[PDB]
Amino acid sequence: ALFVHRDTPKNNPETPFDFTPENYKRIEAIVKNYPEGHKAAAVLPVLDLAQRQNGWLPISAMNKVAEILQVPPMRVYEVATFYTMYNRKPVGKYHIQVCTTTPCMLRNSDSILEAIQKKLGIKVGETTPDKLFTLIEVECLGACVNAPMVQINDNYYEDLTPKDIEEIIDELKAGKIPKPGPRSGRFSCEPAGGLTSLTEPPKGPGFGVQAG
Amino acid sequence: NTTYKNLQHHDYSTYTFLDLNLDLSKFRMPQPSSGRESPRH
Amino acid sequence: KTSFGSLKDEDRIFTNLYGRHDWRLKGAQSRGDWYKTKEILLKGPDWILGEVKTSGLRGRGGAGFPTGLKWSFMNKPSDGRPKYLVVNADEGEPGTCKDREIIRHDPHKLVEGCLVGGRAMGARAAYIYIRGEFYNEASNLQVAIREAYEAGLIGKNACGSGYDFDVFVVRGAGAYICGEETALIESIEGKQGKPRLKPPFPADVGVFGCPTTVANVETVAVSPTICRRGGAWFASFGRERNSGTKLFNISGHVNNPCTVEEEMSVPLKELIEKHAGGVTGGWDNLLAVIPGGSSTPLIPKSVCETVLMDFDALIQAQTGLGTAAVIVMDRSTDIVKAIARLIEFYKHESCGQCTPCREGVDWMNKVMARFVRGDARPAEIDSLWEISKQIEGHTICALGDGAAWPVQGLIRHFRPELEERMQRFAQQHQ
Amino acid sequence: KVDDAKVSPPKRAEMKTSMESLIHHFKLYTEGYQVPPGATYTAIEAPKGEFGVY
Amino acid sequence: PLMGWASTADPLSNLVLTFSTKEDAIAFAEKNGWSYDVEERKVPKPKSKSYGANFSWNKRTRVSTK
Amino acid sequence: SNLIEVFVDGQSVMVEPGTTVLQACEKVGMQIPRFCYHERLSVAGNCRMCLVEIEKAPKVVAACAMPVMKGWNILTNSEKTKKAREGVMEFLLANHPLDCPICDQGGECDLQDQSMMFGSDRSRFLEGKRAVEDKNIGPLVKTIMTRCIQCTRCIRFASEIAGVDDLGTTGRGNDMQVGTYIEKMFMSELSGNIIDICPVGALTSKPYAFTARPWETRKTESIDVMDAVG
Amino acid sequence: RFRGEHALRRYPSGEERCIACKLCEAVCPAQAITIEAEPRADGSRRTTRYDIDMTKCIY
Ligand SMILES: Cc1cc2nc3c(=O)[nH]c(=O)nc-3n(C[C@H](O)[C@H](O)[C@H](O)COP(=O)(O)O)c2cc1C
Ligand code: SF4
Ligand code: SF4
Ligand code: SF4
Ligand code: SF4
Ligand code: SF4
Ligand code: FES
Ligand code: FES
Repeated sequence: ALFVHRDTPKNNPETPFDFTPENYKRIEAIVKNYPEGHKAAAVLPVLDLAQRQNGWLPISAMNKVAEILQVPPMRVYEVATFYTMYNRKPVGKYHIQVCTTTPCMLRNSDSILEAIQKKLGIKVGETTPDKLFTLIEVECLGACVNAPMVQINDNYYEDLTPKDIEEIIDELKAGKIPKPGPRSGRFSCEPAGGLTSLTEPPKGPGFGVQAG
Repeated sequence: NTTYKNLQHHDYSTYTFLDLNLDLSKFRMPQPSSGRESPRH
Repeated sequence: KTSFGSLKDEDRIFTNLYGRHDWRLKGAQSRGDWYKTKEILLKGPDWILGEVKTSGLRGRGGAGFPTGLKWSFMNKPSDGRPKYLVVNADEGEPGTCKDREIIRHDPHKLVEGCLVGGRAMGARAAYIYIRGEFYNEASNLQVAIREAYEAGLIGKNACGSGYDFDVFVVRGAGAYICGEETALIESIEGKQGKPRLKPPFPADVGVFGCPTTVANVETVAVSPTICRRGGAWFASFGRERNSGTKLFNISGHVNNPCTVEEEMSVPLKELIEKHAGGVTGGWDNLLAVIPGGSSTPLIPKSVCETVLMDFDALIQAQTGLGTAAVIVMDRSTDIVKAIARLIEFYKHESCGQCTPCREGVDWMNKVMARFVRGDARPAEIDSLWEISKQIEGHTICALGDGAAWPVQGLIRHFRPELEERMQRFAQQHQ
Repeated sequence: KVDDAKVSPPKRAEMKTSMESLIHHFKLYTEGYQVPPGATYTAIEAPKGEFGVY
Repeated sequence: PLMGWASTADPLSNLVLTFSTKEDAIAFAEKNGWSYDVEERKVPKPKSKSYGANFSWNKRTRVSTK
Repeated sequence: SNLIEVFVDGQSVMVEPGTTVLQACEKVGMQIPRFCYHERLSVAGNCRMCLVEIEKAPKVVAACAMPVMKGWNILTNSEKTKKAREGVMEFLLANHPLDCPICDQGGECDLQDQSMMFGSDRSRFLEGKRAVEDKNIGPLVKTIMTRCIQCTRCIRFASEIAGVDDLGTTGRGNDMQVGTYIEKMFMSELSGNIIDICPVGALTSKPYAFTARPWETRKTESIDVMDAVG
Repeated sequence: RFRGEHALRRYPSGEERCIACKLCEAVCPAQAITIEAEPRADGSRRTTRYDIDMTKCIY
């Protein structure tokens, strides 16, 4: 599934590219956070920084990181293609991930999936016939107490429903972001009832302590 | 208490994690080297 | 002795499940962080290990390790190689919602726990690995680190005593195998993310060649409270052998699925109905119940109505106890399709060291898809039992076993639905 | 034939589909199946008499 | 000269005499008559190897890809 | 003093610490079937073939990379030993294409010899077996990426001896490819010495490719020329 | 099942069915099969010298 080079345009290094020296100060901070003698531990956060700079990551960034961090570049390509954060097919801004595995399928995933499908038009895994909207489905993301979830770039959406699908994507295509918390009430992982957890405001060290 | 006492996270930008990592760059324990700077030194 | 677990307040361990007074070190000091901890830290390592082995804390993480024995294996003298405490802040086993809640609400008690762990067994610094999908709560932990460093209460010469200790938080990039024990370690080490062999233990070579240990967020978050709270009273919770307090993550076809805090032992019907909603339409409506999440065989109606929730009880009931993902499923869904989606998860996240998990998860993907469509004769399903007994314990990691167990539970309890499914599709093919 | 593909070569459908049949076919017709060491004799009642093979 | 085959004037080209020792080899060669050249037997020297030696904090064996 | 008692099926032998199960069995005369081990290369537990049973051991371990404690006893003919090897053999021969005629190592395979002497016969898995596109690693080494059993012996050889370090694994799970990511050719020293190391017929010789077959060639001692090492 | 002429087949609307895989030399008991292969001018493995010694064939 395109895991070899494929020297397309906006590729075939050196595609012209350069960082910010403020980001080089970040790189020096992360290498400061690691023990010397095993300097190659900075590959994942530095390469995450390269993704947060340039949306889908190209290859000249990886070649520059391999030049800086004194590693042979094939290890950098291994760590690049090994994960799903690091996408090399060209993507855009709104990176919709629909999470669906065990409770998310079991609580109407395909209603949400066909809602996204007939709202965006294009098929899953693909993108729109312009930029900035890439739709993929993914594995578990940790909203297991909720509906099958909608992840946009470092933001969650929980407890959805098809009318909320329509309203959220109306504001997204219009350029408005709602609160990235849950929906259908329950502002945390809550039982929606009348406080089935603790009721009294707790004390702490007033009751049981030891060796104080 | 009937109000979500988070939502100080609600205003996150892109560079917040790495900017915090740069903001805590000081008073560090030296993270000690062992001879070399890399195994392919 | 107690009546096999029935939790009541004023006697919990850790608070702030959802939306409490604030999120601040002021509120953490109101709840009870940083209370007289210097006398706990500055005392002696064997006393901490004795408090562990007296309270009977069980090693969490979905597996069931012994706590104090491993942390006493961590007692090599400090040579010219430091010692690391790797906090596994991940969530595997879909159904989980385990430590997302902790690291969103109460990070400062994890600071308590990692400091107690580093001073406890002789460590030097803690490296936290959080999953890459956790930007919000990881940055909340970052702001908590900035608070604790503006106060400066941990770091060089923490707690006013001569013992430096630092915590370095590293985010992930997305894999189930990052949530493992040793591919965790070599995701920290900047390699590609793949495990090591088990006969080199973390007691000799862990993080780069430092004798390290891997700790769960449940055990870290309980760990200072074990010492400072009631000793041999944490052993008085639930069953005496496996004693503890734990989350319970009830998702599935219930009214408002969520997570709760309880003790160790509980009847499962009391857990499902009397603490978190209840089964939509009736208790007898559901098709099946799975505890554990993904690493656990299934439980039918007549077993889930009565069996108390304990590790050895579930093991001799042929199941694991994972990270409290105790979910249900109604008869309106295709449970074979649910198992096949789990096998699709196993195919999407597995590495390629071991030949058998790779090849077996490929065979189980294609054959469980065929059982969703009901293709062959039941010689195929006993062949699936053959391969599922072939894989077990022939791996490096536990993902091969975790791919073995749901297929095993399916064969052990849901024979006739598969028989009728394959006969239906045989008569439709003809 | 016998129920052992390491003794007899398989037939055409297994040869054209299954992997283990082709591996057994190929090494059975290059090397032949390995035989444990032994100095045996048998004899049959051929119409000429005691036909012995040693 | 008709097929390009390798016609040889050699009876003694395809022989292979299978022995178990070296002294009996010398004895058979002196017994039947001809001369001979002798190679030794060069067993593999066992070397210490370990996965816990493949990993190290302060030694320069680093696979960096596993 | 560093003389460790292990029993091969009951028979005693003295073994240095750090040396594995396999060097003990090579000391007594046994071999264990193996792929990702090689006696003059690095050690990892990838290929899973070398599984073995110890008396009083409910956990079957890979005998390539085990530190040997004092006083073992090793079963090399037991029940679940052969069961585990036949299972793993049925696993390895599923994603391998029917190419044993057109393979160049047909006389000198390893899957073939171990599938005779240690494998099952009546296979399963009626439909599947994906295939992987190749790319030329150079002009001198013919490359088919399909027959790779992903044993990771070429990779560690490159990483520890060749130093070129352009040969890694991409992808995950089933979909793992071996070799080059950036389609760059491999022309360094000892690039011909990967046809002796690849235990299956994946990375084979380009100029030799289809001119002979191993069971028809008689061998003769010779000395290396155009060097000074021999 | 009678065994005479020792012919060769080719593909249905196609070229030479042989590969030069040499199993027929490996099983030919009088060694009448003489095969020296060459790959052709495109790369797919084929032959040069294919010889059935009919004076030696034992059918
Ligand atoms: C396949 C696999 C999955 C795992 N999943 C998790 C997980 O979801 N969460 C976690 O904290 N640890 C997970 N672990 C790691 C172990 O639970 C961890 O090494 C162990 O719990 C640490 O020791 P403890 O008993 O003191 O917690 C997993 C390990 C494996 C091999
Ligand atoms: S069992 Fe599979 S996922 Fe686990 S270490 Fe082996 S190859 Fe990787
Ligand atoms: S390497 Fe593969 S294709 Fe070649 S002979 Fe062996 S099993 Fe057959
Ligand atoms: S190319 Fe050969 S040596 Fe390299 S991993 Fe594949 S089978 Fe092993
Ligand atoms: S070499 Fe012989 S056995 Fe092989 S394909 Fe050609 S004719 Fe058939
Ligand atoms: S003797 Fe004739 S029939 Fe027999 S194997 Fe040789 S060519 Fe074929
Ligand atoms: S499965 Fe969707 S969040 Fe865990
Ligand atoms: S040789 Fe031990 S696993 Fe490959």
